[PDB]
Amino acid sequence: MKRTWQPNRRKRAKTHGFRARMRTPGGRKVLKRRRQKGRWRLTPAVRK
Amino acid sequence: AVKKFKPYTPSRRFMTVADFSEITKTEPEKSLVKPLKKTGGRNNQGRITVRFRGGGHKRLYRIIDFKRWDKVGIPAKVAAIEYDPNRSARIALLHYVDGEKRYIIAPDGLQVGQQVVAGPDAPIQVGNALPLRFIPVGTVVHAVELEPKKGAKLARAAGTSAQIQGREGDYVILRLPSGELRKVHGECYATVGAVGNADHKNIVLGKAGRSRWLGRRPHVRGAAMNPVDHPHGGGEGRAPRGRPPASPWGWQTKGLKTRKRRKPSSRFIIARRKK
RNA sequence: GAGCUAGCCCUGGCCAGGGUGAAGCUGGGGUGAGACCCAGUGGAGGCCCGAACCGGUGGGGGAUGCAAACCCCUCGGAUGA
RNA sequence: GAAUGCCGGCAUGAGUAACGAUAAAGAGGGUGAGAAUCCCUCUCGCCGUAAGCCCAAGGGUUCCUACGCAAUGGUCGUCAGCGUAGGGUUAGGCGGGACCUAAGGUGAAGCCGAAAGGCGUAGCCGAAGGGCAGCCGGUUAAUAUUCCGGCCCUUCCCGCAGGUGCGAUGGGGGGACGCUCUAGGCUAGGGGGACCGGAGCCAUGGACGAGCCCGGCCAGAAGCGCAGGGUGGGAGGUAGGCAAAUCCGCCUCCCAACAAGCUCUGCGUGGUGGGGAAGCCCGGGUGACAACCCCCCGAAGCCAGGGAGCCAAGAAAAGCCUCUAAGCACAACCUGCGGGAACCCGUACCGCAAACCGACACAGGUGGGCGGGUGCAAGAGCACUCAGGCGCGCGGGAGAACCCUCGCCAAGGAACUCUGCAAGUUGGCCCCGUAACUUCGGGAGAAGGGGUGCUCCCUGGGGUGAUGAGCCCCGGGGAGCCGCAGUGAACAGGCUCUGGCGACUGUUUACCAAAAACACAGCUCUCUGCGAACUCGUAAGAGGAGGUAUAGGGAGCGACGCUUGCCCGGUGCCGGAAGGUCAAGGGGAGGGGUGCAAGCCCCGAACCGAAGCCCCGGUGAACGGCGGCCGUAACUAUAACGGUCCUAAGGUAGCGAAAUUCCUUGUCGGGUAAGUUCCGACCUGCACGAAAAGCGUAACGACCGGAGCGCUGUCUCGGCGAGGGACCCGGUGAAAUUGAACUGGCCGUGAAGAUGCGGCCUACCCGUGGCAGGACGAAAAGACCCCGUGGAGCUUUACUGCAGCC
RNA sequence: CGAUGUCGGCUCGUCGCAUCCUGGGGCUGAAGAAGGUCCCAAGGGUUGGGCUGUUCGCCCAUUAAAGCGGCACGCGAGCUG
RNA sequence: UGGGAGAGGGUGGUGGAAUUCCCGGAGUAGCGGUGAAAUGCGCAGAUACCGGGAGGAACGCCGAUGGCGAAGGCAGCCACCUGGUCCACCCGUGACGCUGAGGCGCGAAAGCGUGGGGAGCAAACCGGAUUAGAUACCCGGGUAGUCCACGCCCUAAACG
RNA sequence: CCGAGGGUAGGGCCCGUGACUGGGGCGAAGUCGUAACAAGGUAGCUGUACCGGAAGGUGCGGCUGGAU
Ligand SMILES: [Mg+2]
Ligand SMILES: [Mg+2]
Ligand SMILES: [Mg+2]
Ligand SMILES: [Mg+2]
Ligand SMILES: [Mg+2]
Ligand SMILES: [Mg+2]
Ligand SMILES: [Mg+2]
Ligand SMILES: [Mg+2]
Ligand SMILES: [Mg+2]
Ligand SMILES: [Mg+2]
Ligand SMILES: [Mg+2]
Ligand SMILES: [Mg+2]
Ligand SMILES: [Mg+2]
Ligand SMILES: [Mg+2]
Ligand SMILES: [Mg+2]
Ligand SMILES: [Mg+2]
Ligand SMILES: [Mg+2]
Ligand SMILES: [Mg+2]
Ligand SMILES: [Mg+2]
Ligand SMILES: [Mg+2]
Ligand SMILES: [Mg+2]
Ligand SMILES: [Mg+2]
Ligand SMILES: [Mg+2]
Ligand SMILES: [Mg+2]
Ligand SMILES: [Mg+2]
Ligand SMILES: [Mg+2]
Ligand SMILES: [Mg+2]
Ligand SMILES: [Mg+2]
Ligand SMILES: [Mg+2]
Ligand SMILES: [Mg+2]
Ligand SMILES: [Mg+2]
Ligand SMILES: [Mg+2]
Ligand SMILES: [Mg+2]
Ligand SMILES: [Mg+2]
Ligand SMILES: [Mg+2]
Ligand SMILES: [Mg+2]
Ligand SMILES: [Mg+2]
Ligand SMILES: [Mg+2]
Ligand SMILES: [Mg+2]
Ligand SMILES: [Mg+2]
Ligand SMILES: [Mg+2]
Ligand SMILES: [Mg+2]
Ligand SMILES: [Mg+2]
Ligand SMILES: [Mg+2]
Ligand SMILES: [Mg+2]
Ligand SMILES: [Mg+2]
Ligand SMILES: [Mg+2]
Ligand SMILES: [Mg+2]
Ligand SMILES: [Mg+2]
Ligand SMILES: [Mg+2]
Ligand SMILES: [Mg+2]
Ligand SMILES: [Mg+2]
Ligand SMILES: [Mg+2]
Ligand SMILES: [Mg+2]
Ligand SMILES: [Mg+2]
Ligand SMILES: [Mg+2]
Ligand SMILES: [Mg+2]
Ligand SMILES: [Mg+2]
Ligand SMILES: [Mg+2]
Ligand SMILES: [Mg+2]
Ligand SMILES: [Mg+2]
Ligand SMILES: [Mg+2]
Ligand SMILES: [Mg+2]
Ligand SMILES: [Mg+2]
Ligand SMILES: [Mg+2]
Ligand SMILES: [Mg+2]
Ligand SMILES: [Mg+2]
Ligand SMILES: [Mg+2]
Ligand SMILES: [Mg+2]
Ligand SMILES: [Mg+2]
Ligand SMILES: [Mg+2]
Ligand SMILES: [Mg+2]
Ligand SMILES: [Mg+2]
Ligand SMILES: [Mg+2]
Ligand SMILES: [Mg+2]
Ligand SMILES: [Mg+2]
Ligand SMILES: [Mg+2]
Ligand SMILES: [Mg+2]
Ligand SMILES: [Mg+2]
Ligand SMILES: [Mg+2]
Ligand SMILES: [Mg+2]
Ligand SMILES: [Mg+2]
Ligand SMILES: [Mg+2]
Ligand SMILES: [Mg+2]
Ligand SMILES: [Mg+2]
Ligand SMILES: [Mg+2]
Ligand SMILES: [Mg+2]
Ligand SMILES: [Mg+2]
Ligand SMILES: [Mg+2]
Ligand SMILES: [Mg+2]
Ligand SMILES: [Mg+2]
Ligand SMILES: [Mg+2]
Ligand SMILES: [Mg+2]
Ligand SMILES: [Mg+2]
Ligand SMILES: [Mg+2]
Ligand SMILES: [Mg+2]
Ligand SMILES: [Mg+2]
Ligand SMILES: [Mg+2]
Ligand SMILES: [Mg+2]
Ligand SMILES: [Mg+2]
Ligand SMILES: [Mg+2]
Ligand SMILES: [Mg+2]
Ligand SMILES: [Mg+2]
Ligand SMILES: [Mg+2]
Ligand SMILES: [Mg+2]
Ligand SMILES: [Mg+2]
Ligand SMILES: [Mg+2]
Ligand SMILES: [Mg+2]
Ligand SMILES: [Mg+2]
Ligand SMILES: [Mg+2]
Ligand SMILES: [Mg+2]
Ligand SMILES: [Mg+2]
Ligand SMILES: [Mg+2]
Ligand SMILES: [Mg+2]
Ligand SMILES: [Mg+2]
Ligand SMILES: [Mg+2]
Ligand SMILES: [Mg+2]
Ligand SMILES: [Mg+2]
Ligand SMILES: [Mg+2]
Ligand SMILES: [Mg+2]
Ligand SMILES: [Mg+2]
Ligand SMILES: [Mg+2]
Ligand SMILES: [Mg+2]
Ligand SMILES: [Mg+2]
Ligand SMILES: [Mg+2]
Ligand SMILES: [Mg+2]
Ligand SMILES: [Mg+2]
Ligand SMILES: [Mg+2]
Ligand SMILES: [Mg+2]
Ligand SMILES: [Mg+2]
Ligand SMILES: [Mg+2]
Ligand SMILES: [Mg+2]
Ligand SMILES: [Mg+2]
Ligand SMILES: [Mg+2]
Ligand SMILES: [Mg+2]
Ligand SMILES: [Mg+2]
Ligand SMILES: [Mg+2]
Ligand SMILES: [Mg+2]
Ligand SMILES: [Mg+2]
Ligand SMILES: [Mg+2]
Ligand SMILES: [Mg+2]
Ligand SMILES: [Mg+2]
Ligand SMILES: [Mg+2]
Ligand SMILES: [Mg+2]
Ligand SMILES: [Mg+2]
Ligand SMILES: [Mg+2]
Ligand SMILES: [Mg+2]
Ligand SMILES: [Mg+2]
Ligand SMILES: [Mg+2]
Ligand SMILES: [Mg+2]
Ligand SMILES: [Mg+2]
Ligand SMILES: [Mg+2]
Ligand SMILES: [Mg+2]
Ligand SMILES: [Mg+2]
Ligand SMILES: [Mg+2]
Ligand SMILES: [Mg+2]
Ligand SMILES: [Mg+2]
Ligand SMILES: [Mg+2]
Ligand SMILES: [Mg+2]
Ligand SMILES: [Mg+2]
Ligand SMILES: [Mg+2]
Ligand SMILES: [Mg+2]
Ligand SMILES: [Mg+2]
Ligand SMILES: [Mg+2]
Ligand SMILES: [Mg+2]
Ligand SMILES: [Mg+2]
Ligand SMILES: [Mg+2]
Ligand SMILES: [Mg+2]
Ligand SMILES: [Mg+2]
Ligand SMILES: [Mg+2]
Ligand SMILES: [Mg+2]
Ligand SMILES: [Mg+2]
Ligand SMILES: [Mg+2]
Ligand SMILES: [Mg+2]
Ligand SMILES: [Mg+2]
Ligand SMILES: [Mg+2]
Ligand SMILES: [Mg+2]
Ligand SMILES: [Mg+2]
Ligand SMILES: [Mg+2]
Ligand SMILES: [Mg+2]
Ligand SMILES: [Mg+2]
Ligand SMILES: [Mg+2]
Ligand SMILES: [Mg+2]
Ligand SMILES: [Mg+2]
Ligand SMILES: [Mg+2]
Ligand SMILES: [Mg+2]
Ligand SMILES: [Mg+2]
Ligand SMILES: [Mg+2]
Ligand SMILES: [Mg+2]
Ligand SMILES: [Mg+2]
Ligand SMILES: [Mg+2]
Ligand SMILES: [Mg+2]
Ligand SMILES: [Mg+2]
Ligand SMILES: [Mg+2]
Ligand SMILES: [Mg+2]
Ligand SMILES: [Mg+2]
Ligand SMILES: [Mg+2]
Ligand SMILES: [Mg+2]
Ligand SMILES: [Mg+2]
Ligand SMILES: [Mg+2]
Ligand SMILES: [Mg+2]
Ligand SMILES: [Mg+2]
Ligand SMILES: [Mg+2]
Ligand SMILES: [Mg+2]
Ligand SMILES: [Mg+2]
Ligand SMILES: [Mg+2]
Ligand SMILES: [Mg+2]
Ligand SMILES: [Mg+2]
Ligand SMILES: [Mg+2]
Ligand SMILES: [Mg+2]
Ligand SMILES: [Mg+2]
Ligand SMILES: [Mg+2]
Ligand SMILES: [Mg+2]
Ligand SMILES: [Mg+2]
Ligand SMILES: [Mg+2]
Ligand SMILES: [Mg+2]
Ligand SMILES: [Mg+2]
Ligand SMILES: [Mg+2]
Ligand SMILES: [Mg+2]
Ligand SMILES: [Mg+2]
Ligand SMILES: [Mg+2]
Ligand SMILES: [Mg+2]
Ligand SMILES: [Mg+2]
Ligand SMILES: [Mg+2]
Ligand SMILES: [Mg+2]
Ligand SMILES: [Mg+2]
Ligand SMILES: [Mg+2]
Ligand SMILES: [Mg+2]
Ligand SMILES: [Mg+2]
Ligand SMILES: [Mg+2]
Ligand SMILES: [Mg+2]
Ligand SMILES: [Mg+2]
Ligand SMILES: [Mg+2]
Ligand SMILES: [Mg+2]
Ligand SMILES: [Mg+2]
Ligand SMILES: [Mg+2]
Ligand SMILES: [Mg+2]
Ligand SMILES: [Mg+2]
Ligand SMILES: [Mg+2]
Ligand SMILES: [Mg+2]
Ligand SMILES: [Mg+2]
Ligand SMILES: [Mg+2]
Ligand SMILES: [Mg+2]
Ligand SMILES: [Mg+2]
Ligand SMILES: [Mg+2]
Ligand SMILES: [Mg+2]
Ligand SMILES: [Mg+2]
Ligand SMILES: [Mg+2]
Ligand SMILES: [Mg+2]
Ligand SMILES: [Mg+2]
Ligand SMILES: [Mg+2]
Ligand SMILES: [Mg+2]
Ligand SMILES: [Mg+2]
Ligand SMILES: [Mg+2]
Ligand SMILES: [Mg+2]
Ligand SMILES: [Mg+2]
Ligand SMILES: [Mg+2]
Ligand SMILES: [Mg+2]
Ligand SMILES: [Mg+2]
Ligand SMILES: [Mg+2]
Ligand SMILES: [Mg+2]
Ligand SMILES: [Mg+2]
Ligand SMILES: [Mg+2]
Ligand SMILES: [Mg+2]
Ligand SMILES: [Mg+2]
């Protein structure tokens, strides 16, 4: 059938992108946490 | 005269459509339409706050001249009678001798080719807008302001009317379409005549489709739901209400009066409504 | 988290083909005028048959599957909610 | 040493199942260490509204080439979407940006919120919508509307010439719009040609032919030609388009109005630039100076912003035009010409799939365009085929049971069975004909029949053209021919009668329920006078609605027809300016503490004191409720009739052994050989009943019953046959499970059902194909049941709070 | 209770005998035929249908007869459901 | 041709009396009702009186034993639209007439549908009385409906 | 070819009969009430509507075939 993952570059960056995270308090804490843990990537890779 | 159809489908059996015998112009006035933005019953938080809304035909909003005290003593001609999908009434297009063009909602008996006028001096004739204090007692009237200069507010649905019962001070006594008696200020404007298209109540939507066309999504009985959804939820099988009939939200839907008791317009409601 | 799913909003798109043949219209009849009658034209419809498309009724298979819901035969809707 | 322990390692099942659509293969010749699997050829089969082609999204080098075969590939591998390396994506015109706005988002003004933050007009952002300038061919191993050739065009700058009141975010016009149906004329595409060009071919009995086979075009600037769209012209007045305004809007007059005039498109032609087959011979070359013409069909695309009808009434903004304001009229704009200038990003390749979503090269999912011919009424259906693309990444045998998918069947014909489940029957078309009932539409494809091929002959209309021929779409008549049989293959209804339930088309438990459930028009009650009620939110603010009682919220009922009875005592709701009860507060008889005293401090009775409750009313399509015993008629039986107890009132109409009836398969009737079901009745209704509606109701239904016809492998009752498996050989090689096992039967015994204990019987060791009685077989720490002072959803006149409202 | 799948059916049997039939008998209110009752006897046999989910039961038409029980109310790693 | 009478019909308008209701004042222990009662209503201020307002229907006197119409039937007043009818004059046509199966139209009340309306009245229904009972007559309430529009129904002691 | 007739399917008319149900007629001495005939103790009849064990009652409109 139709599965759950239907990639969509515009959707990916607009929902999980760096700018979507920076806007909201909970977004920044995300970026702060993943920085504290040391993630190589702070948001999903999406081609644009 | 509302039109019937032969029973050549189950739904055509009872379905009735308006006569449209009064419409003279079949496309609107481009200078007087806006995009009427459909909500779907969703507020600015995006929440369904009014239920069972959405999905109806696309519409343009016809700007309607609900003041008319803009243009005192300027005669306008009735150039057309047009279909408006935003209200039950029909609308009339006014070419003012000014050159200015406006829509008013069309009273009953109004004819393309005649002339209307707004102001304290206007003849007491169908389509003229006057302050309330100058309209003679007893004349039916529509498009009635409720507070001076705040815009026509009452008797704007098709077929409806208001009647000037008496005078008292700076106030006139109106029998609104609901049969209540209220005080409205005399400087409030009102328009001579009832609203046209009374046959509107006699329309039979004939099938569920036309309801969906009007933006009316299917209403679900509370009895049919589950208790997490509604006071009438559940039961094994069908079930009487088994408690005072309640809305989805708890309050009692039978009888329970709901107007504010301390509302300042109480000093101006003379009598609650009828039937 | 609404890239699944539910509903709505904005903007686009899709619906082979055949069948039935509403109103109206014209003529003709009828009449005091009407109603109504007949033929033709007309092409209405949550109309009819049926692909695409949308479904998922019955049965069989499948059952460490081709598949964590599939396959085959059958069947429902297919201009409309 | 056990924790269904944790991490790892390695066993068992086992050389077992399997190796992923039953579209299918065979051979020759290559290559190489090695070949069913790579390359080439010939033959065969498969898709062909796809299984071919072109976009989009997503993927991100996977593309092309050389070089490879450890791993990946379900086998093999010399091959590869794999490994190493090199190469490869070229734009003013294609798409996107330097343009436009949509929902939405954001957000100077502003508003609100303990903080975080929430709002919000403008404006900004935001696209597959609007706007905008490139078509044809050639070329690379791989990019091409991008490179190149040919012919076109756009904007910016600057110059020149001519013209003009120039000038904009300002004003206006325009952009600018639905649905069904649709004309005229074209184009896309297709069919035929006895005409035109072509390498040839003559077979196996005939044919040297009006024979066969192939092909007969594409793009094109201005002019012109055909077809369309858009479009009044002038004048005077003018108070409106938030300044202005010759524009626009409004009024008056002459004028031009099926016209035309102008302009804008499509189509054709068009200098010119290309293309060009089979076949033959190494993608090449030839063919070839290739020819490139005629007739027909003909779009759903184009002209287009076309026409008509309809109701549910069908975006915005920019471009573009027009108007003027500051300004400036040495400027500026317009037209024409010339030169110059013209940026960023994407472009490989896959793309119904082995490259995307599904952990897999996974029978699943994925939006748009093109989708050729013949025949079958039509069609994108079906069969077969073109172009093109494939044979599905294990094979070779054998020809058991059994399994799946499939074909047939003597006689019977539902006897099968929970049920004709399933499978038959029927099957398109044309014609004849067609019932109850009905809301007059329908029921209807009702039912049931006849026809259907081919040849010859005679003919009616329609389309093109010309009014003829030809082509072409519908027919009609007559005489015939063949077969078992002419929708000869493929696609393509079984019918009926009768109940129940729901009016109907719709909707639903994604992944066990499609239903009688939801919904539905329609009916009623109730709330709401607008800063509405109601909803969401702390609020601001939103929705409601830019709506106004013919409207909007809530609730039940559920088309329609005929209907909808009695009870307001209780609960609710509604009304009630009295009475009663009632908090804070007021009031202050009177006491209390303390101080030498003024004082300070405390307690405090009467009485005034809202809402709510009490009380008085109303109210049922508000929550609900609608009796018991005894007796009585001149056969009996039974009670129209009476007696009395109780109630707030004792169930009306209609219906009833029912989707409800317990006794129950009630009784009687019909159907049947036989009928716990069915239908029709009766009425002692355990326990129908009137908008949780009551009784009906045409039509509808993948709903649930009962009967009949047809026809059958469902059955008596099975038989044979087909292929895919199972089986055997070569290759790859899992799984749950598993205390260890050297694991028989009986009768006993044992924690009460023993391979394992006792006694007896039986039994050489080890396999293979099979079947399932046991291993209280396996997967699952029973979901039933109970227990836990475990949990959660839900309820209410349980308790206690809180939101909200008063 | 870290699961012993539960009605009925179908399929496949097998066992018991307190015997439905068939075979041998005694007694009889056994004349014959035909029965009744009891004794021996498990070898074999013990049908097809309508109703119901039914086991059962009732019925139809037959029959030599239309036996009754056990086998985890035999039998779902055999099917149905 | 010229006149006359008439509630003949249709539409729109509009006048006053009375009833109920609402509002203000004023006023108090009962009103109402019957054969007598009671239900009912009234100190939460009724009845009785004054002023005010809304709404409906029906039109007193005139009114008659009258008029009109085909019958059903039609009654405040105004205007519009329209039928019949009668009379005078003796002008016109020249038997054009009578009836009338069928057909068509009209047709009290009640009733039916869809809107509206709703004062008073009132089937049904409820209550109080009466009675052996009283599903009645009598009393207090009261829903259709009576009324408007359109469309049905087509009955009658539709009678002279 | 026509053709008695036979078969298949679907209609229309008629008759008989059917559990049960609807009223109707008639039947020496049943039960209930008293509706009508007098003002029949509510004048009565009437068309219609609703209602009630039954006769009847009530509403509406009409008739006199009504009385004083
Ligand atoms: Mg899905
Ligand atoms: Mg996944
Ligand atoms: Mg998707
Ligand atoms: Mg995207
Ligand atoms: Mg995108
Ligand atoms: Mg997106
Ligand atoms: Mg973002
Ligand atoms: Mg976001
Ligand atoms: Mg911070
Ligand atoms: Mg890093
Ligand atoms: Mg990571
Ligand atoms: Mg992140
Ligand atoms: Mg209709
Ligand atoms: Mg009709
Ligand atoms: Mg109209
Ligand atoms: Mg605009
Ligand atoms: Mg809005
Ligand atoms: Mg918003
Ligand atoms: Mg938001
Ligand atoms: Mg949110
Ligand atoms: Mg709501
Ligand atoms: Mg909504
Ligand atoms: Mg309108
Ligand atoms: Mg409205
Ligand atoms: Mg006011
Ligand atoms: Mg309505
Ligand atoms: Mg609408
Ligand atoms: Mg509903
Ligand atoms: Mg429910
Ligand atoms: Mg439920
Ligand atoms: Mg919830
Ligand atoms: Mg809750
Ligand atoms: Mg609740
Ligand atoms: Mg409930
Ligand atoms: Mg339920
Ligand atoms: Mg129940
Ligand atoms: Mg329920
Ligand atoms: Mg109820
Ligand atoms: Mg209850
Ligand atoms: Mg409640
Ligand atoms: Mg509330
Ligand atoms: Mg009111
Ligand atoms: Mg989130
Ligand atoms: Mg669309
Ligand atoms: Mg379609
Ligand atoms: Mg037809
Ligand atoms: Mg026709
Ligand atoms: Mg027409
Ligand atoms: Mg349809
Ligand atoms: Mg059909
Ligand atoms: Mg299925
Ligand atoms: Mg089947
Ligand atoms: Mg499964
Ligand atoms: Mg499938
Ligand atoms: Mg199929
Ligand atoms: Mg449908
Ligand atoms: Mg269909
Ligand atoms: Mg269709
Ligand atoms: Mg739609
Ligand atoms: Mg231990
Ligand atoms: Mg553990
Ligand atoms: Mg361990
Ligand atoms: Mg472990
Ligand atoms: Mg582990
Ligand atoms: Mg391990
Ligand atoms: Mg390790
Ligand atoms: Mg290992
Ligand atoms: Mg091994
Ligand atoms: Mg094995
Ligand atoms: Mg396996
Ligand atoms: Mg195998
Ligand atoms: Mg497999
Ligand atoms: Mg297949
Ligand atoms: Mg197959
Ligand atoms: Mg070969
Ligand atoms: Mg081979
Ligand atoms: Mg190989
Ligand atoms: Mg090899
Ligand atoms: Mg192969
Ligand atoms: Mg090869
Ligand atoms: Mg060969
Ligand atoms: Mg094809
Ligand atoms: Mg990938
Ligand atoms: Mg390898
Ligand atoms: Mg290898
Ligand atoms: Mg290597
Ligand atoms: Mg491998
Ligand atoms: Mg390998
Ligand atoms: Mg594989
Ligand atoms: Mg090699
Ligand atoms: Mg490349
Ligand atoms: Mg170019
Ligand atoms: Mg720049
Ligand atoms: Mg913060
Ligand atoms: Mg954005
Ligand atoms: Mg933008
Ligand atoms: Mg765009
Ligand atoms: Mg472009
Ligand atoms: Mg070009
Ligand atoms: Mg090209
Ligand atoms: Mg090269
Ligand atoms: Mg110059
Ligand atoms: Mg100029
Ligand atoms: Mg200018
Ligand atoms: Mg426009
Ligand atoms: Mg617009
Ligand atoms: Mg558009
Ligand atoms: Mg429409
Ligand atoms: Mg062309
Ligand atoms: Mg063709
Ligand atoms: Mg050309
Ligand atoms: Mg001028
Ligand atoms: Mg001016
Ligand atoms: Mg050459
Ligand atoms: Mg199309
Ligand atoms: Mg167009
Ligand atoms: Mg906008
Ligand atoms: Mg100046
Ligand atoms: Mg100058
Ligand atoms: Mg730049
Ligand atoms: Mg490219
Ligand atoms: Mg596919
Ligand atoms: Mg591929
Ligand atoms: Mg492909
Ligand atoms: Mg892959
Ligand atoms: Mg594969
Ligand atoms: Mg695949
Ligand atoms: Mg072709
Ligand atoms: Mg066909
Ligand atoms: Mg294959
Ligand atoms: Mg395939
Ligand atoms: Mg394979
Ligand atoms: Mg073998
Ligand atoms: Mg044969
Ligand atoms: Mg057979
Ligand atoms: Mg048979
Ligand atoms: Mg037969
Ligand atoms: Mg049967
Ligand atoms: Mg079943
Ligand atoms: Mg068949
Ligand atoms: Mg067929
Ligand atoms: Mg029949
Ligand atoms: Mg018929
Ligand atoms: Mg029938
Ligand atoms: Mg019927
Ligand atoms: Mg009919
Ligand atoms: Mg037929
Ligand atoms: Mg032949
Ligand atoms: Mg069919
Ligand atoms: Mg249904
Ligand atoms: Mg249902
Ligand atoms: Mg119904
Ligand atoms: Mg329904
Ligand atoms: Mg489900
Ligand atoms: Mg489920
Ligand atoms: Mg699930
Ligand atoms: Mg299912
Ligand atoms: Mg269900
Ligand atoms: Mg269904
Ligand atoms: Mg449902
Ligand atoms: Mg429902
Ligand atoms: Mg209804
Ligand atoms: Mg109502
Ligand atoms: Mg709230
Ligand atoms: Mg706060
Ligand atoms: Mg709004
Ligand atoms: Mg219904
Ligand atoms: Mg319901
Ligand atoms: Mg009560
Ligand atoms: Mg009460
Ligand atoms: Mg009460
Ligand atoms: Mg109080
Ligand atoms: Mg109760
Ligand atoms: Mg109860
Ligand atoms: Mg009743
Ligand atoms: Mg029963
Ligand atoms: Mg019964
Ligand atoms: Mg029965
Ligand atoms: Mg029943
Ligand atoms: Mg019951
Ligand atoms: Mg029973
Ligand atoms: Mg029985
Ligand atoms: Mg019988
Ligand atoms: Mg029955
Ligand atoms: Mg009985
Ligand atoms: Mg119920
Ligand atoms: Mg009820
Ligand atoms: Mg029924
Ligand atoms: Mg029915
Ligand atoms: Mg029916
Ligand atoms: Mg259905
Ligand atoms: Mg169904
Ligand atoms: Mg059945
Ligand atoms: Mg049957
Ligand atoms: Mg049969
Ligand atoms: Mg068989
Ligand atoms: Mg075989
Ligand atoms: Mg061997
Ligand atoms: Mg091997
Ligand atoms: Mg391997
Ligand atoms: Mg051991
Ligand atoms: Mg051992
Ligand atoms: Mg052993
Ligand atoms: Mg052994
Ligand atoms: Mg024991
Ligand atoms: Mg034992
Ligand atoms: Mg042993
Ligand atoms: Mg031992
Ligand atoms: Mg021992
Ligand atoms: Mg032993
Ligand atoms: Mg032993
Ligand atoms: Mg032994
Ligand atoms: Mg073996
Ligand atoms: Mg085996
Ligand atoms: Mg076993
Ligand atoms: Mg077994
Ligand atoms: Mg076992
Ligand atoms: Mg065990
Ligand atoms: Mg077992
Ligand atoms: Mg186990
Ligand atoms: Mg499990
Ligand atoms: Mg556990
Ligand atoms: Mg546990
Ligand atoms: Mg447990
Ligand atoms: Mg468990
Ligand atoms: Mg227990
Ligand atoms: Mg406790
Ligand atoms: Mg305890
Ligand atoms: Mg607990
Ligand atoms: Mg809890
Ligand atoms: Mg257990
Ligand atoms: Mg276990
Ligand atoms: Mg277990
Ligand atoms: Mg069987
Ligand atoms: Mg013997
Ligand atoms: Mg004897
Ligand atoms: Mg003897
Ligand atoms: Mg024996
Ligand atoms: Mg049985
Ligand atoms: Mg049993
Ligand atoms: Mg039984
Ligand atoms: Mg015998
Ligand atoms: Mg016998
Ligand atoms: Mg037994
Ligand atoms: Mg036992
Ligand atoms: Mg037992
Ligand atoms: Mg038992
Ligand atoms: Mg099983
Ligand atoms: Mg079983
Ligand atoms: Mg087992
Ligand atoms: Mg007092
Ligand atoms: Mg009123
Ligand atoms: Mg004379
Ligand atoms: Mg009448
Ligand atoms: Mg009447
Ligand atoms: Mg009483
Ligand atoms: Mg007495
Ligand atoms: Mg004959
Ligand atoms: Mg014969
Ligand atoms: Mg006596
Ligand atoms: Mg009487
Ligand atoms: Mg009497
Ligand atoms: Mg009398
Ligand atoms: Mg009397
Ligand atoms: Mg009465």
